[PDB]
Parts: sequence; structure tokens; C-alpha cells
Amino acid sequence: NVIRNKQISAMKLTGVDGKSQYGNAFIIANTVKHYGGYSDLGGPITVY
Amino acid sequence: YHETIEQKKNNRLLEARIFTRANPQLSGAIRLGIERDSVSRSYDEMFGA
Repeated sequence: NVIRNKQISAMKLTGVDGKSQYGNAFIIANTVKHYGGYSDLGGPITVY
Repeated sequence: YHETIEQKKNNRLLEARIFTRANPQLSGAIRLGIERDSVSRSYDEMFGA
């Protein structure tokens, strides 16, 4: 689903200081869908 | 000559591999099983859209 492809891969990114992000506390959207625009890109998926 | 032809074949496969996953048509319930390769990102950072 949406949770897998984007929300995990956002956490997989290294931090601005570097690195890992593993073991950190996140806050993520429960469900995400496409609203609109010129095209349906991969879509900005945000993880805090 | 053989190495030149083999380079031509491999580059053709690499271009086809990138376009297959980049196809907007596969979004898509099949999108659930599509992963972006590391070579794909290098291509996109180079050739843009």
C-alpha cells in the first residue's frame, strides 16, 4: 500500500546530519491519496 | 566488433528497463510491486523528465 513504498523509504533516508534515522520516533499519515495537479507523480509523501 | 554490438545490446536493455518501471500507465494496482533501482535515479538525475 501507500504506507510501504513511501513512508518506509522516507525513514530509510539519511538525516541532514546523518545518518540512519533508525530508532527515532516518527509521526506519519494513516492513509494518503492523490488529489490533483498536472500529473500524478510519485507524490510528495511527508514523514516528520 | 563483438564488444561494440554487445555494448549496443546492453544499453538497449538498460533503456528498456528504466522505461518499463517509469511508465505512467502502471499506476496502477500493479504499482504495489514496483521498485525504483539505483541506476534509475542516476538516469533521472541526468536526463530529468
